[PDB]
Amino acid sequence: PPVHPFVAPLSYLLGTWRGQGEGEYPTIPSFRYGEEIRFSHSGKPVIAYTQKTWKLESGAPLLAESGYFRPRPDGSIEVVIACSTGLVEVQKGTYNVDEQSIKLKSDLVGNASKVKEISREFELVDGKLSYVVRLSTTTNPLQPLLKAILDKL
Amino acid sequence: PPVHPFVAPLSYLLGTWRGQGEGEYPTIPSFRYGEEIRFSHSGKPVIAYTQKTWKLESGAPLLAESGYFRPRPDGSIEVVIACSTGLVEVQKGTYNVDEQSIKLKSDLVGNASKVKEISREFELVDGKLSYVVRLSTTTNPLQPLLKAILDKL
Ligand SMILES: [Ba+2]
Ligand SMILES: [Ba+2]
Ligand SMILES: [Ba+2]
Ligand SMILES: [Ba+2]
Repeated sequence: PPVHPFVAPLSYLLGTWRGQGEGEYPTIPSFRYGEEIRFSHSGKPVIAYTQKTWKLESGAPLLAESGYFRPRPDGSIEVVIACSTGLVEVQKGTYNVDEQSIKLKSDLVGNASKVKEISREFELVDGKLSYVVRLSTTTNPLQPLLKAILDKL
Repeated sequence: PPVHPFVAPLSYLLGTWRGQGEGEYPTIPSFRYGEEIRFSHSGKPVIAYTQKTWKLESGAPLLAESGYFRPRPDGSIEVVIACSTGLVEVQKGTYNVDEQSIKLKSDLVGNASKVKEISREFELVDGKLSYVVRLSTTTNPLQPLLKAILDKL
Protein backbone atom coordinates (compact mmCIF):
# COMPACT_ATOMS: atom_id res chain seq x y z
CA PRO A 1 0.00 0.00 0.00
CA PRO A 2 0.99 3.70 -0.77
CA VAL A 3 0.61 7.03 1.20
CA HIS A 4 -2.46 9.26 1.31
CA PRO A 5 -2.03 13.03 0.82
CA PHE A 6 -2.96 14.09 4.35
CA VAL A 7 -0.37 11.92 5.78
CA ALA A 8 2.46 12.68 3.37
CA PRO A 9 3.75 15.90 4.80
CA LEU A 10 4.31 14.08 8.16
CA SER A 11 5.89 11.17 6.37
CA TYR A 12 9.21 11.72 8.18
CA LEU A 13 7.82 10.61 11.57
CA LEU A 14 7.09 7.34 9.83
CA GLY A 15 8.80 4.33 11.31
CA THR A 16 10.18 2.98 14.57
CA TRP A 17 12.03 5.25 17.04
CA ARG A 18 13.95 4.03 20.12
CA GLY A 19 15.72 5.80 22.99
CA GLN A 20 15.32 6.91 26.60
CA GLY A 21 13.51 9.47 28.70
CA GLU A 22 13.90 11.28 31.91
CA GLY A 23 10.69 12.10 33.85
CA GLU A 24 10.75 14.52 36.79
CA TYR A 25 8.19 16.60 38.57
CA PRO A 26 8.11 18.84 41.54
CA THR A 27 6.37 15.95 43.28
CA ILE A 28 8.88 13.22 42.27
CA PRO A 29 12.65 12.92 41.50
CA SER A 30 14.76 12.31 38.43
CA PHE A 31 13.84 8.91 36.91
CA ARG A 32 14.89 7.35 33.60
CA TYR A 33 13.24 5.04 31.06
CA GLY A 34 13.85 3.39 27.75
CA GLU A 35 11.32 4.18 24.99
CA GLU A 36 9.94 2.74 21.72
CA ILE A 37 7.50 4.70 19.54
CA ARG A 38 6.12 3.51 16.16
CA PHE A 39 4.56 5.65 13.51
CA SER A 40 2.45 4.16 10.66
CA HIS A 41 -0.52 4.14 8.16
CA SER A 42 -2.66 2.12 5.82
CA GLY A 43 -2.89 5.17 3.60
CA LYS A 44 -5.87 6.84 5.25
CA PRO A 45 -5.62 10.47 6.56
CA VAL A 46 -4.46 8.96 9.95
CA ILE A 47 -1.16 7.96 11.55
CA ALA A 48 -1.34 5.08 14.05
CA TYR A 49 0.82 5.47 17.17
CA THR A 50 2.14 2.97 19.66
CA GLN A 51 4.58 3.79 22.43
CA LYS A 52 6.01 1.79 25.32
CA THR A 53 8.44 2.40 28.22
CA TRP A 54 10.58 -0.15 30.13
CA LYS A 55 12.95 -0.01 33.12
CA LEU A 56 16.53 0.47 31.95
CA GLU A 57 18.52 -2.52 33.39
CA SER A 58 15.77 -5.09 33.93
CA GLY A 59 14.08 -3.50 31.70
CA ALA A 60 10.66 -4.95 32.46
CA PRO A 61 7.87 -3.11 30.69
CA LEU A 62 6.48 0.01 32.41
CA LEU A 63 3.70 1.87 30.46
CA ALA A 64 2.07 1.87 26.96
CA GLU A 65 0.13 4.07 24.54
CA SER A 66 -1.59 3.43 21.34
CA GLY A 67 -3.59 6.18 19.47
CA TYR A 68 -4.25 7.74 15.99
CA PHE A 69 -2.86 10.91 14.29
CA ARG A 70 -5.41 12.66 11.90
CA PRO A 71 -3.67 15.64 10.20
CA ARG A 72 -5.19 18.38 8.04
CA PRO A 73 -3.79 20.66 5.23
CA ASP A 74 -4.40 23.83 7.24
CA GLY A 75 -1.65 22.44 9.43
CA SER A 76 -4.31 21.41 12.03
CA ILE A 77 -4.17 18.04 13.77
CA GLU A 78 -6.13 15.97 16.15
CA VAL A 79 -4.65 13.09 18.04
CA VAL A 80 -6.43 10.47 20.02
CA ILE A 81 -4.26 8.58 22.60
CA ALA A 82 -5.37 5.71 24.91
CA CYS A 83 -3.34 4.86 28.11
CA SER A 84 -2.56 1.55 29.65
CA THR A 85 -2.86 3.40 32.99
CA GLY A 86 -6.41 3.99 31.88
CA LEU A 87 -6.47 7.44 30.32
CA VAL A 88 -7.82 8.50 26.99
CA GLU A 89 -7.05 11.93 25.59
CA VAL A 90 -8.32 13.86 22.69
CA GLN A 91 -5.40 16.18 21.89
CA LYS A 92 -6.10 19.08 19.40
CA GLY A 93 -3.01 21.12 18.15
CA THR A 94 -0.97 21.84 14.96
CA TYR A 95 2.04 20.68 12.96
CA ASN A 96 4.52 22.93 11.08
CA VAL A 97 6.64 21.24 8.35
CA ASP A 98 9.62 23.44 8.25
CA GLU A 99 10.59 22.75 11.91
CA GLN A 100 9.12 19.26 11.67
CA SER A 101 7.12 19.26 14.93
CA ILE A 102 3.66 18.39 16.19
CA LYS A 103 2.23 20.35 19.21
CA LEU A 104 -0.87 19.47 21.11
CA LYS A 105 -2.73 20.33 24.34
CA SER A 106 -5.46 18.09 25.67
CA ASP A 107 -8.99 19.05 24.93
CA LEU A 108 -10.67 16.20 26.81
CA VAL A 109 -8.75 14.13 29.37
CA GLY A 110 -10.82 11.14 30.49
CA ASN A 111 -10.79 8.98 33.58
CA ALA A 112 -8.44 11.57 35.03
CA SER A 113 -7.74 11.29 38.66
CA LYS A 114 -6.07 14.62 39.33
CA VAL A 115 -4.91 15.28 35.74
CA LYS A 116 -6.02 18.62 34.43
CA GLU A 117 -4.29 19.11 31.08
CA ILE A 118 -1.45 17.42 29.14
CA SER A 119 0.43 18.91 26.21
CA ARG A 120 2.57 16.56 24.06
CA GLU A 121 5.21 17.76 21.55
CA PHE A 122 7.01 15.59 18.98
CA GLU A 123 9.53 17.73 16.94
CA LEU A 124 12.44 16.26 14.99
CA VAL A 125 15.51 17.95 16.40
CA ASP A 126 18.81 17.00 14.74
CA GLY A 127 17.47 13.91 13.24
CA LYS A 128 15.88 12.37 16.29
CA LEU A 129 12.45 12.56 17.79
CA SER A 130 12.30 14.88 20.86
CA TYR A 131 9.16 13.84 22.72
CA VAL A 132 8.00 16.00 25.57
CA VAL A 133 4.88 15.61 27.67
CA ARG A 134 4.05 18.56 29.98
CA LEU A 135 1.34 18.20 32.64
CA SER A 136 -0.91 19.97 35.05
CA THR A 137 -2.47 18.45 38.13
CA THR A 138 -5.06 19.57 40.60
CA THR A 139 -2.15 21.16 42.49
CA ASN A 140 0.46 22.18 39.91
CA PRO A 141 0.32 24.42 36.81
CA LEU A 142 1.25 22.95 33.42
CA GLN A 143 4.98 22.29 33.18
CA PRO A 144 7.57 19.83 31.74
CA LEU A 145 7.06 16.35 33.18
CA LEU A 146 8.69 13.82 30.79
CA LYS A 147 11.11 14.44 27.98
CA ALA A 148 12.58 11.67 25.83
CA ILE A 149 14.99 11.33 22.94
CA LEU A 150 15.05 8.66 20.13
CA ASP A 151 16.64 7.24 16.95
CA LYS A 152 15.31 5.89 13.72
CA LEU A 153 14.78 2.14 13.44
CA PRO B 1 6.64 -12.44 31.92
CA PRO B 2 3.61 -13.63 33.83
CA VAL B 3 -0.14 -13.33 33.47
CA HIS B 4 -1.00 -11.30 36.56
CA PRO B 5 -3.35 -12.74 39.10
CA PHE B 6 -5.71 -9.93 38.20
CA VAL B 7 -5.77 -10.72 34.45
CA ALA B 8 -5.37 -14.49 34.38
CA PRO B 9 -9.06 -15.05 34.78
CA LEU B 10 -9.44 -13.63 31.21
CA SER B 11 -6.38 -15.51 29.74
CA TYR B 12 -8.73 -17.31 27.39
CA LEU B 13 -8.63 -14.17 25.17
CA LEU B 14 -4.91 -13.83 24.91
CA GLY B 15 -3.77 -13.93 21.31
CA THR B 16 -4.69 -12.98 17.71
CA TRP B 17 -8.23 -13.76 16.41
CA ARG B 18 -9.41 -13.45 12.77
CA GLY B 19 -12.90 -13.55 11.21
CA GLN B 20 -15.51 -11.28 9.60
CA GLY B 21 -18.09 -8.77 10.87
CA GLU B 22 -21.32 -7.49 9.45
CA GLY B 23 -22.65 -3.98 9.92
CA GLU B 24 -26.30 -2.78 9.70
CA TYR B 25 -28.22 0.08 11.38
CA PRO B 26 -31.55 1.54 10.32
CA THR B 27 -29.88 4.15 8.11
CA ILE B 28 -27.39 1.83 6.47
CA PRO B 29 -28.09 -1.53 5.11
CA SER B 30 -26.13 -4.72 5.76
CA PHE B 31 -22.40 -4.71 5.12
CA ARG B 32 -19.41 -6.96 5.54
CA TYR B 33 -15.73 -6.47 6.37
CA GLY B 34 -12.85 -8.67 7.39
CA GLU B 35 -11.68 -8.37 10.98
CA GLU B 36 -8.85 -9.15 13.33
CA ILE B 37 -8.57 -8.81 17.05
CA ARG B 38 -5.51 -9.26 19.16
CA PHE B 39 -5.28 -9.27 22.93
CA SER B 40 -1.71 -9.27 24.36
CA HIS B 41 0.01 -8.41 27.79
CA SER B 42 3.33 -7.65 29.36
CA GLY B 43 3.09 -9.20 32.84
CA LYS B 44 1.14 -6.13 34.19
CA PRO B 45 -2.58 -5.95 35.24
CA VAL B 46 -3.69 -5.07 31.72
CA ILE B 47 -4.54 -6.79 28.47
CA ALA B 48 -3.62 -4.77 25.47
CA TYR B 49 -5.96 -4.60 22.47
CA THR B 50 -5.72 -3.72 18.86
CA GLN B 51 -8.29 -4.34 16.11
CA LYS B 52 -8.60 -3.73 12.40
CA THR B 53 -11.13 -4.19 9.62
CA TRP B 54 -10.59 -4.45 5.87
CA LYS B 55 -12.69 -4.89 2.74
CA LEU B 56 -13.36 -8.51 1.90
CA GLU B 57 -11.81 -8.81 -1.63
CA SER B 58 -9.76 -5.61 -1.54
CA GLY B 59 -8.87 -6.32 1.50
CA ALA B 60 -8.47 -2.59 1.88
CA PRO B 61 -8.29 -0.66 5.05
CA LEU B 62 -11.53 0.43 6.78
CA LEU B 63 -10.67 1.03 10.40
CA ALA B 64 -8.46 0.28 13.36
CA GLU B 65 -9.17 0.64 17.06
CA SER B 66 -6.93 -0.02 20.07
CA GLY B 67 -7.01 0.21 23.84
CA TYR B 68 -6.37 -1.41 27.23
CA PHE B 69 -8.60 -3.46 29.45
CA ARG B 70 -8.51 -3.22 33.20
CA PRO B 71 -9.89 -6.30 34.88
CA ARG B 72 -10.29 -6.30 38.64
CA PRO B 73 -10.73 -9.47 40.79
CA ASP B 74 -14.11 -8.24 41.95
CA GLY B 75 -15.63 -8.67 38.46
CA SER B 76 -15.61 -5.01 37.35
CA ILE B 77 -13.53 -4.11 34.29
CA GLU B 78 -12.77 -0.76 32.75
CA VAL B 79 -11.81 -0.39 29.11
CA VAL B 80 -9.93 2.19 27.06
CA ILE B 81 -10.00 2.99 23.45
CA ALA B 82 -8.82 5.17 20.64
CA CYS B 83 -10.39 4.63 17.63
CA SER B 84 -9.24 5.32 13.82
CA THR B 85 -12.13 7.73 13.01
CA GLY B 86 -10.47 9.65 15.81
CA LEU B 87 -12.83 8.83 18.81
CA VAL B 88 -12.17 7.79 22.46
CA GLU B 89 -14.35 5.57 24.66
CA VAL B 90 -14.15 5.00 28.35
CA GLN B 91 -15.68 1.59 28.52
CA LYS B 92 -17.19 0.34 31.79
CA GLY B 93 -18.52 -3.02 32.95
CA THR B 94 -18.25 -6.51 34.34
CA TYR B 95 -16.72 -9.82 33.13
CA ASN B 96 -17.75 -13.43 33.73
CA VAL B 97 -15.30 -16.35 33.71
CA ASP B 98 -17.70 -19.11 33.07
CA GLU B 99 -20.12 -17.43 30.76
CA GLN B 100 -16.81 -16.28 29.23
CA SER B 101 -18.25 -12.74 28.73
CA ILE B 102 -17.12 -9.07 28.91
CA LYS B 103 -20.10 -6.72 28.88
CA LEU B 104 -19.10 -3.00 28.67
CA LYS B 105 -20.80 0.36 28.16
CA SER B 106 -19.51 3.88 27.70
CA ASP B 107 -19.13 6.37 30.50
CA LEU B 108 -17.44 8.80 28.20
CA VAL B 109 -17.57 8.83 24.46
CA GLY B 110 -15.20 11.64 23.51
CA ASN B 111 -14.93 13.50 20.22
CA ALA B 112 -18.27 12.43 18.89
CA SER B 113 -20.60 14.45 16.85
CA LYS B 114 -23.67 12.26 16.75
CA VAL B 115 -22.75 9.28 18.92
CA LYS B 116 -24.36 8.92 22.34
CA GLU B 117 -23.82 5.60 23.87
CA ILE B 118 -21.83 2.62 22.91
CA SER B 119 -21.72 -0.89 24.31
CA ARG B 120 -19.24 -3.62 23.57
CA GLU B 121 -19.52 -7.30 24.29
CA PHE B 122 -16.95 -9.97 23.76
CA GLU B 123 -18.06 -13.44 24.56
CA LEU B 124 -16.84 -16.88 23.71
CA VAL B 125 -19.62 -18.49 21.83
CA ASP B 126 -18.92 -22.09 20.96
CA GLY B 127 -15.20 -21.79 20.50
CA LYS B 128 -14.83 -18.38 18.81
CA LEU B 129 -14.98 -14.76 19.90
CA SER B 130 -18.34 -13.20 19.16
CA TYR B 131 -17.93 -9.35 19.09
CA VAL B 132 -21.25 -7.53 19.35
CA VAL B 133 -21.47 -3.73 19.30
CA ARG B 134 -24.56 -1.66 19.87
CA LEU B 135 -24.99 2.03 19.41
CA SER B 136 -27.30 4.91 20.17
CA THR B 137 -27.22 8.24 18.35
CA THR B 138 -28.90 11.54 18.77
CA THR B 139 -31.82 9.90 16.88
CA ASN B 140 -31.53 6.21 17.59
CA PRO B 141 -32.01 4.04 20.66
CA LEU B 142 -29.22 1.72 21.76
CA GLN B 143 -29.63 -0.99 19.06
CA PRO B 144 -26.97 -3.21 17.49
CA LEU B 145 -24.66 -2.12 14.75
CA LEU B 146 -21.75 -4.47 14.35
CA LYS B 147 -21.54 -8.26 14.80
CA ALA B 148 -18.41 -10.40 14.33
CA ILE B 149 -17.57 -14.08 15.01
CA LEU B 150 -13.79 -14.68 15.07
CA ASP B 151 -11.71 -17.80 15.21
CA LYS B 152 -8.82 -18.22 17.62
CA LEU B 153 -5.92 -18.07 15.25
BA1 LIG C 1 -0.46 24.69 3.24
BA1 LIG D 1 13.42 21.21 14.34
BA1 LIG E 1 -13.91 -13.03 42.71
BA1 LIG F 1 -20.25 -18.37 26.63
